[PDB]
Amino acid sequence: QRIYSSIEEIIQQAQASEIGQKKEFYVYGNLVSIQMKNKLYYYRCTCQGKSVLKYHGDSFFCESCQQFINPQVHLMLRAFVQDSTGTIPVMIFDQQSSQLINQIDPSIHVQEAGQYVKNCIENGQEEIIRQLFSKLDFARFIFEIQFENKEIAYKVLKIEKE
Ligand SMILES: [Zn+2]
Repeated sequence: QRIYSSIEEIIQQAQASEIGQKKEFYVYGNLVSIQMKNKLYYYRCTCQGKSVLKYHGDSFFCESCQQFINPQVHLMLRAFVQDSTGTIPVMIFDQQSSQLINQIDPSIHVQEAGQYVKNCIENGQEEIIRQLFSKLDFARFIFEIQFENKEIAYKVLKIEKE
């Protein structure tokens, strides 16, 4: 059976941990404030590399597989997760970001969520995306969350709306 943990507890286990350490928890609560200040989307390679340089003339070079490639556009979101007991900043990556977008606008397939966001933002439709992110404000989910010493960074591994 699944055992949930309060944000309060997670934070204190985090404070009391060594550098390389990582732990996963199941959390219940809501999403607050998807952040629109930073770059929402990034170019990624099929080699699981985020390290992708954009060259002139529609070229992209992957630092990992060390070659020019044709990248995908992936969502990387930063938000706050909040239960009755606490609040934390988390990073949500493409599988889960895309899943959220798709869940508010099911016309947008997970596969294309990043591109959708990029095309809107870069062509004067940022508002349309702000709107989108707002409808998630205070929506409740069950998350699987992971922390790690580096600061303590928290990442969403999994999301389910219930
Ligand atoms: Zn690569």
